[PDB]
Amino acid sequence: MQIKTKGDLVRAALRKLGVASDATLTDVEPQSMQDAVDDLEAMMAEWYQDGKGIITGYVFSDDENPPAEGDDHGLRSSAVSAVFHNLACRIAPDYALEATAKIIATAKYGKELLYKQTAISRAKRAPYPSRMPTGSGNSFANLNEWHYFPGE
Amino acid sequence: MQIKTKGDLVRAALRKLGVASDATLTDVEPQSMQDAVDDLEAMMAEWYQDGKGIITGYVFSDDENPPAEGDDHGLRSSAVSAVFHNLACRIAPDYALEATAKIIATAKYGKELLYKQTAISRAKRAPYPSRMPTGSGNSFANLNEWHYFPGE
Amino acid sequence: ENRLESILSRFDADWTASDEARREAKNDLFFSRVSQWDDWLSQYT
Amino acid sequence: TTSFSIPDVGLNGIFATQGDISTLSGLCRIALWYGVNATRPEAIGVGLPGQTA
Repeated sequence: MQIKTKGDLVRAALRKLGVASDATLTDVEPQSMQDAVDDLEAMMAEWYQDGKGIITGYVFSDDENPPAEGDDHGLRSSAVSAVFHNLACRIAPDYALEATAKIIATAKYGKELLYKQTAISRAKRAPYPSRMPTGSGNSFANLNEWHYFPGE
Repeated sequence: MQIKTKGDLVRAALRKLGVASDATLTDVEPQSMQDAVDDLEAMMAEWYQDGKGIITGYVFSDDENPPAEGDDHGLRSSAVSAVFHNLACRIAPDYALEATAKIIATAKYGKELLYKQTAISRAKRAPYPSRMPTGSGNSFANLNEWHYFPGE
Repeated sequence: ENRLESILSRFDADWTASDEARREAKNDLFFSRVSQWDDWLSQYT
Repeated sequence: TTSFSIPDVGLNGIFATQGDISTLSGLCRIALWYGVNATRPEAIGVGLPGQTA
């Protein structure tokens, strides 16, 4: 993948919006780029709700290493499109824009695909209640006096 | 996070609105900053209904400190986007503007994510009523004469 | 060669042999005589 | 309150329990009242070995 930093994600988002690309004769300011990186950090932090949200592998920058741009985002290869399409949707209003229908649809699809595997992982069944017997067909448990399920 | 202060929140809101950013060559007006900070404090106090509303970790500035701007808001890393999107929505009518559909949708989503964990925490089940027995299967209680649940 | 050793060998053999039916019988006695909620091993909070 | 026999030694104390106003709890108190008196100190003795240095 040719998108390997937070600024790379931001550049992909701007190109997707059609504001700035490698072919355009006019470009956006580095301050606007840093603002877009702040937006990206905020969006990913709101997704990853301290571990109880969308798990992606994103790495949050620290103040010790100064530029958040330039840091590898750490996403797997299949989260980049979702991340930068959602980023384009989020940062469109700054430039008096409105993301096109295709961008919005790809953002929805990408976010759902991002959360699919985590949803499958969290679809877990609870253990038996503490008041449920283990039956008598469980000869080992009933010989060891496990007449009722442990629970918890 | 690069958004550490109430002024950072306010500048992000004004940039979302497209009033004072770098994508558009506008500087934040010092008259606009104080009005936006006052609106932020009013909206935060409204949300945090003396502890019975949305808990976010925001820190309300007292009358003692000279600058209400410059102080860390104290939010978590996953509340910044919600707060400043809602703030942009709230202060858009100051300038006879209207936050666009993406901004309104992100404000709704962010506020819901703000309240989600608190809703889970407050989803508590009331104890057994005072007239409910313990049952004879609770041998220790029914031996020590605790035939009924206390309640309350 | 020891009287106690032979006696205890016989007792240990018989106890181990009868260990299953005895356990089931005492469980039946407790179930029908003390309480049918015989869940002393389940850790409830 | 019931009686409570201290084993080995020949003494009897009380064992009292009372529950709480609520919350399905309790309190237990095992109490024993006594006093050890030496009526004949001249008949009690002590042996101290290695009393050098």
